[PDB]
Amino acid sequence: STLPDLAEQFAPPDVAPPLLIKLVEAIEKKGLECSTLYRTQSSSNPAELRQLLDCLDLEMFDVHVLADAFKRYLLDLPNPVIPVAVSSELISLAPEVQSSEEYIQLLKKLIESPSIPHQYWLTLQYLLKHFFKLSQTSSKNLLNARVLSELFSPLLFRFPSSENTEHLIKIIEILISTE
Amino acid sequence: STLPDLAEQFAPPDVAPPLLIKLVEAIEKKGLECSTLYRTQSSSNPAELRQLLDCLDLEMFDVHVLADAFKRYLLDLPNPVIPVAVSSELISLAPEVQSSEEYIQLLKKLIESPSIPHQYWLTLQYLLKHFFKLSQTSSKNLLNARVLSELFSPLLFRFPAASSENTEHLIKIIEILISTEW
Repeated sequence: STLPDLAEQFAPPDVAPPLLIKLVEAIEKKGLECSTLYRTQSSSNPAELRQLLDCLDLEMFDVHVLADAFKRYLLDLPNPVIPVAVSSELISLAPEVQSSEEYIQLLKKLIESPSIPHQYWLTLQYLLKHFFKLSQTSSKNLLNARVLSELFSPLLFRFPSSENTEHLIKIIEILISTE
Repeated sequence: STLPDLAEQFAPPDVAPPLLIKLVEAIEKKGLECSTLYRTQSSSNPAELRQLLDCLDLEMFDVHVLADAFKRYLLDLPNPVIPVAVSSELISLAPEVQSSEEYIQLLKKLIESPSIPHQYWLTLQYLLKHFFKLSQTSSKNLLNARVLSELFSPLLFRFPAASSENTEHLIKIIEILISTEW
């Protein structure tokens, strides 16, 4: 697993990692209306998917393989899209905080910290925009913000169930809806 | 006071921050043989030097202003080229770690940590290449690797520490890394 850090894959003024852009654009070209997108088991194994995340046009691949490589990419980032410091803070507040708007404002403040490269928040925004675009054909693909949040929150936060973890999933659900 | 983190200023396959490349190339074009390069102050103050670290072609500036803006850049980085995580570990090493080679081996392992983006080590290497190129016209500019390490180690590490046999060891590895570039 040689996937570089998000901060090593691109820098401002680019808006997202180029590999993630290739994946997302190919998936939206081929899979926007697919009623099992991102919910189907992997026909390929991790080693083969990793091969794909090095090398040529991603439209040539089966869309269910692209969706798996997308998941593989989020799992192989050496640090997750939402860093563990951020997750740890949000989780340790949950008995005491319940306001979703407060968690959301705090997620933005934590992830835009000077100690965290801006690439992390830029990537999260690119992901949220993808997830939101999927949710606009949810009558066909069955992916609304809530389902997208249950699928991807564990890959974004990198967590394997309290009222806490539920609060993280709800944050992502609201963040997808309000784009 | 602005200046983004090294890891936001560029990314692989670029080898260094674009602003730092402009500074180093202009300084080497105009000052390679200058016998007081980096050892004299210019008239400009930090606010004026920071002003320069935004806007023209840097070859237009006085070479002593460029040299001061270089120092200003290393000082205004939100984290130093060699992060405090790395310095804290290197300073904690025992006298039984007598070995310059071991200090260097530990610097490389710690700075290439997954917690530290590759941009930090890449910038350090770009700087070492500059310093090495300076030490090769030492017969004219009077700079050897050891003096370049005494001048720039406090800017690369940015570390308040009493002058110990540890800090002597940090100055020493920078000295060695400058010489062993080519």
